[PDB]
Amino acid sequence: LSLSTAVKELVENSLDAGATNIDLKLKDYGVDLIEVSDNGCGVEEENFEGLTLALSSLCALSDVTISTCHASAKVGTRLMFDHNGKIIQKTPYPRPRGTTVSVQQLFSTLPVRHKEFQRNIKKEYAKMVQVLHAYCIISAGIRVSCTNQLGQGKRQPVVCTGGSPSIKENIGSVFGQKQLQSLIPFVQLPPSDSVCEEYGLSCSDALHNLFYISGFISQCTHGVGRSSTDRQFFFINRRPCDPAKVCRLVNEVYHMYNRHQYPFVVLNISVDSECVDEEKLLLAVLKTSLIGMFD
Amino acid sequence: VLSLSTAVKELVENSLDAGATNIDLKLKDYGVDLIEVSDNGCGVEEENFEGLTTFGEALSSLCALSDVTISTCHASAKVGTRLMFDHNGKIIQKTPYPRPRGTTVSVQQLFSTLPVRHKEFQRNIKKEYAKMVQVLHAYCIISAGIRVSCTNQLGQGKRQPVVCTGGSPSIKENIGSVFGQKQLQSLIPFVQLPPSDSVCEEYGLSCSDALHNLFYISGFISQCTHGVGRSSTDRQFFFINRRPCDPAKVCRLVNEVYHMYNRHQYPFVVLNISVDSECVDILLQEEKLLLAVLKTSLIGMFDS
Repeated sequence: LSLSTAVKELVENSLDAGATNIDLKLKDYGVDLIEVSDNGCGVEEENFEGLTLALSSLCALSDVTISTCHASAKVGTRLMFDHNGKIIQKTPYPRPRGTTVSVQQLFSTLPVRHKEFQRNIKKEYAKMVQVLHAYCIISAGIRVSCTNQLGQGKRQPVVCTGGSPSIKENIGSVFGQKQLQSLIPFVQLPPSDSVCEEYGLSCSDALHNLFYISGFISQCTHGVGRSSTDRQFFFINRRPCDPAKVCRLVNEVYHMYNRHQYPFVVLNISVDSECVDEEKLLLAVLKTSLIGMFD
Repeated sequence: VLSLSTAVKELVENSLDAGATNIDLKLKDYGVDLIEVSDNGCGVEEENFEGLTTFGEALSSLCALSDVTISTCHASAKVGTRLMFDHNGKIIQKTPYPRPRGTTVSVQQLFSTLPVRHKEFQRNIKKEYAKMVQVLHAYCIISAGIRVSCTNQLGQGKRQPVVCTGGSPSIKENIGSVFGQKQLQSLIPFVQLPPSDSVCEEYGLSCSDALHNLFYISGFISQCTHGVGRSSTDRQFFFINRRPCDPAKVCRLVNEVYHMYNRHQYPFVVLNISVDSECVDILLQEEKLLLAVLKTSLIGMFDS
């Protein structure tokens, strides 16, 4: 559990509640406050007790306050929790439909981790930004935002998507239109014979292809790439992940055309549940498709 | 009055009237290139798409002066719609557009069809932009429970934060979001008092004149300490029934009373005057009674 994993869990809870609006509010990069507010279905009053029987772990590590309102409820409710997940306070609370989870002073009950958190805040915040950006990019139709407030300073916007139906416009929201001008869409091709022979694939192995790849990548032109892999986002069935062999292959094929730079990557891999726990076939489709794009 | 601030003011008020709890302003080149307001209010039903078309109503005027694109989705709609308009307000394109409930209005190249006004806009962009920021700050302060955010982008550079509220329930917390917690440390809450006899005699008010008092004033003001005030009136926000305005005599009076204790500085002011809507025309019935309450209350706060 880290700042990034705490944010990942709260974002996923909002997504599962069916939110179209998700606001991440940070104070001191999240050392002081991590707050996720959404307009999802909210929580019914009957299930208030069972919320901490992910959330239970956060209660053990921080001061957690939750406001929620179910559509079947007239008014919302405000809940305070002790570190055993027990409800300290339960009061009516006027708020729109949805849920707000407030994580105050993460790791305060564990002074060693709290200190490592503060000492390493730049790296932990950068990791959290990666998680935030991945969800911003892939969550078409959902407005995702983040703000941060440092010390006595004013609250500052960090990122905000517009609820657009395309990953491309979400990329533009996150990184600006300049980033889009250097990208090409992924174009899927059947795996060629040489690449199949390279991965030891028969004609029968490639005939039952059920991988659907989409997304965007930097053009391989000399100079238009990036200095590092700071903007590489991989998804399997829309969920952010880090596939080693796939990521390895994408960088390898790109360096065949631009050895001194790294590409921007947004790549979603859609596949049937039977193939989830034929990676060779996937890598064959990827290399063949990228070669066709870069030639 | 055609300006950046009034154009932004009307789109923000449109989002507020639609019941938005999130309003995001994206600006490019201080608004010369793009003014885009995105909200999660009720959106627009398809039956009123034709009828969609002070800033000299808002959208119809904006179409004549800019390139207006709107995406919207009403809760009664299955899918959203994206609309492009010509300068007569006629729909160029109407296509299905999956998006969450609410509306996004994009105003591209404001005043481009009026080259003389467009150049004056560009030449005076710093004053036009500062004026708009002041208006935006006023709505940020008073719109408790609503997350308002704004960014500005110059050329291909990164987006720059302008202002951002956190959806807090109090005007006080919005002030902290807009200006930082340091600004709050020098403020005292307004404490309303009945008008004293001397102030009544100063305004020529009888006991009967003040008996029907229906003004309710609240907000914050700088402490009158000789150093904690401000160098100018750059942060003075007045509201009547939560709507930002500039009442001359009230503003004059507030500054006058503060200078009785701090003659060399000007105060930070956030002041809402709550009153029956029948008594408003800025023209305020029984304005003398209001001014007396103000002076009496401010004197009571600053004494100690």
